[PDB]
Amino acid sequence: KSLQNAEKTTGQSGAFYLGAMAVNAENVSTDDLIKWQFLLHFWAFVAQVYCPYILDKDGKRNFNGYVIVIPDIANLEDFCDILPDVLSNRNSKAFGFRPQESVIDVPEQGALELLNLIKQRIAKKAGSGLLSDLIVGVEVIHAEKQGNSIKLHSVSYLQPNEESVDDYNAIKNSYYCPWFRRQL
DNA sequence: ACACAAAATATCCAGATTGGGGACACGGTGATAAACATGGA
Repeated sequence: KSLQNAEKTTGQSGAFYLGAMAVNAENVSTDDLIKWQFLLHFWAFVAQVYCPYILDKDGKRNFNGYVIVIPDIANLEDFCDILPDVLSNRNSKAFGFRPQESVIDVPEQGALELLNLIKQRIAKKAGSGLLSDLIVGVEVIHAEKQGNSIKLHSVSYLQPNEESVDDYNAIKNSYYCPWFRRQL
């Protein structure tokens, strides 16, 4: 019934992106249209999930929160083709209750790692050229839930590029032995 | 009170040796709290 008047308006909710509630100033609602809200019911599936952690004195991998990666699709027709093989070729290495790749230190690690995976699949899946032709921007979100409230830490969105390919190999052979080489 | 003259050649260290032995801390702990947002009749 709501979808009949797709041009009409209705309030948002905390299930989707939050902020259109109190608004931190004035008791005023938000502006939106109905059919846009309906499309936001499936954006979570495409999102990539990474698990961050904080070093303690004993070196235990104290996992806390999650890191979410959101891609900015440029070509809808091309984007829907590469992903079926990208998600089907993930590393199966397991470390305790988490995969090896699921453990990252800084939020930028997860977003940059996604670019490495896509280009390798681009080299495998023909018909695709540069990364920019498929992805325009990458969103990085750090979130954590405590009690009845959810606390945000960092929201970033900056310039995916292709000159960082060597960086992933530079850290695989270097960060394996120590734990403080992440600073460089 | 006048004048004249006020040094010259050789030489200025040679050997042997510059540390040895033992030891470089012991235990106990490495924050604790309070500060909500959406739904159905």
